[PDB]
Amino acid sequence: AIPAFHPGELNVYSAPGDVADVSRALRLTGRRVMLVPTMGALHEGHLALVRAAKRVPGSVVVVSIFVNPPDDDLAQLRAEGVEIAFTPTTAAMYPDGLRTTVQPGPLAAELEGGPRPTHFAGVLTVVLKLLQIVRPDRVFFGEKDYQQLVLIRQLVADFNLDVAVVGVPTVREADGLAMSSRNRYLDPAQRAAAVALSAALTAAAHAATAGAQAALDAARAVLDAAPGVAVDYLELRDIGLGPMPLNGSGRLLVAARLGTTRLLDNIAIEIG
Amino acid sequence: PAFHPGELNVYSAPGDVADVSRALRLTGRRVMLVPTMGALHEGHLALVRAAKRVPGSVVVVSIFVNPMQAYPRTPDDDLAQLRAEGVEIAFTPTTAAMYPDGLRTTVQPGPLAAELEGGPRPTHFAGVLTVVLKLLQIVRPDRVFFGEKDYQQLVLIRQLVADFNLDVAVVGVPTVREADGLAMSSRNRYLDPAQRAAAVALSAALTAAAHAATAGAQAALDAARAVLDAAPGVAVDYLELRDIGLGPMPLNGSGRLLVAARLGTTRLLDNIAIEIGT
Ligand SMILES: COc1ccc2c(c1)cc(C(=O)NS(=O)(=O)c1ccc(C(C)(C)C)cc1)n2CC(=O)O
Ligand SMILES: COc1ccc2c(c1)cc(C(=O)NS(=O)(=O)c1ccc(C(C)(C)C)cc1)n2CC(=O)O
Repeated sequence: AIPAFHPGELNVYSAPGDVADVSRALRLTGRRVMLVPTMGALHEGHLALVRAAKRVPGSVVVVSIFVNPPDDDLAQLRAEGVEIAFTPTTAAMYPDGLRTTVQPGPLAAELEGGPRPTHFAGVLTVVLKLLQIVRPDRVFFGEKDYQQLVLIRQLVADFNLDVAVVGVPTVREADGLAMSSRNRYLDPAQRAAAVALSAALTAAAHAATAGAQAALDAARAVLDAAPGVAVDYLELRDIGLGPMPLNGSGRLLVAARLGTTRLLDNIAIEIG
Repeated sequence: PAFHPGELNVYSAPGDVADVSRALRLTGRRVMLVPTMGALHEGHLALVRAAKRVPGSVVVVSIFVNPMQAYPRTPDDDLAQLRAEGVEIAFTPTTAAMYPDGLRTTVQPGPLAAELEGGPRPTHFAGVLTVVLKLLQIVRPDRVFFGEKDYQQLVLIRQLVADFNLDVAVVGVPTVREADGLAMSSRNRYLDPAQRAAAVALSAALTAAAHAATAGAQAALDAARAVLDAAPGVAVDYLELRDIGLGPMPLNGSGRLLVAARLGTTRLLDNIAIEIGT
């Protein structure tokens, strides 16, 4: 007895079982199930994850809202033509507490996994679960938190998961600042200083025709031009986060403390 | 990829078996997984036979020696019995295909994996759960079949499925045992005449405790230990009485008795359902 699903309206489900049944029922009848996993507090970035998912012909869009340890968000999705919001409780995602989890590979130890050693294990575990519950054809992440997205690609390859992982370019303020829920915490000076991350990164990207060293130095110069910006790391890696090849396509990642607030950004880089 | 119905189809590439699996499924067939490490015996034939009796089922036996958790490797004998029981899919991946990037993303079992068999082998179950998961993801069966010999393993798998929300049913199958009670095992070939004989004491001891249990837990345990002690060259690694789910939950009326012993080199496991009272 398949749960009630009204096509073209916004259907909300809090029971995993329900969303799993609705979702399985929709695949069987043509629809391609797109998942956009969020933690609520939805901003334009999210919206651009949703929009991409709808571009896929015949798709139905699942947006989970789960706080991984408000009707305004439901309003945005309804106003976006989202047909499913999956809104489970913590006891429902975790009816037996933390038991079996995912152990990410060694890349979880670096970069962000320095300041936060266990964070990614948590991310990968909830992502596997959501992928299992919803079983989408495709799953949509912003490129902002880039390390996270790569580990997710590693989760999918490593466990032979059947989903396609789509990374959507990061949505930014007018001045380049990568969108983030933390942005509303920076006072004006900090907010104005924050502009340096993306400006460092864009500078690097364009400086890159002169090669690897000039990209890093361009970005480091820009970072240096800003007060109150404590850079935890600034690193050029290959697209999958191993060492940067002598020439080819890579990624440049930055992370920084503006007061209490930790900011991240990253960009694509071609060397030559 | 080709699928000849009513015969045995042997696929090497995960992709090959995932496509055929999915294809058969949409056309209404129900997919049954029997995960083996090969060297098939009468217990494996039971797993298959249970799988077969699920209506409109197609049966996939996987044969993979997962180097993450020495072993007898006998595919001709293995595949011969398979078409005899009328199995339609054998999945036989290479290590290359299963682990192209090596050990990377893995499964971390809960605390039950550090107990019992996990104490001296603390990365053993992570290996088991990892490859089981890979195998459920490759083949996407409706049900999956395990014998009950390796009981902790079964419970842990029930956990993998619950905690990761895998939509598959775990079917446990009663241990198939030799005429004298000895639990079927690939490790049995490794017992000489003296040891084969002594080995009967494991199943002997458990069935004695099943029956002494009317007198309580302490009597079931004492019974079972007495039989183990009266046995020549049987060194008991552990004998424990637990909840059926084996977990941080006390014993009440029903439970599970588990034993691990060594016959020289060869380590044996057995376990039994137990009712206290009853
Ligand atoms: C494509 O444009 C963007 C730009 C930034 C984005 C996003 C999209 C999406 C996010 C985001 O979802 N951040 S988050 O803290 O809500 C979040 C939500 C869900 C996860 C998991 C557990 C599903 C991986 C991680 C982070 N964020 C960062 C943020 O909103 O804090
Ligand atoms: C219902 O009858 C029985 C009785 C005993 C059984 C079995 C069935 C199955 C096994 C068994 O261990 N088979 S296995 O060694 O090939 C095997 C296969 C696959 C796993 C994984 C994939 C779950 C890790 C473990 C063991 N065994 C025990 C054994 O062969 O040692």
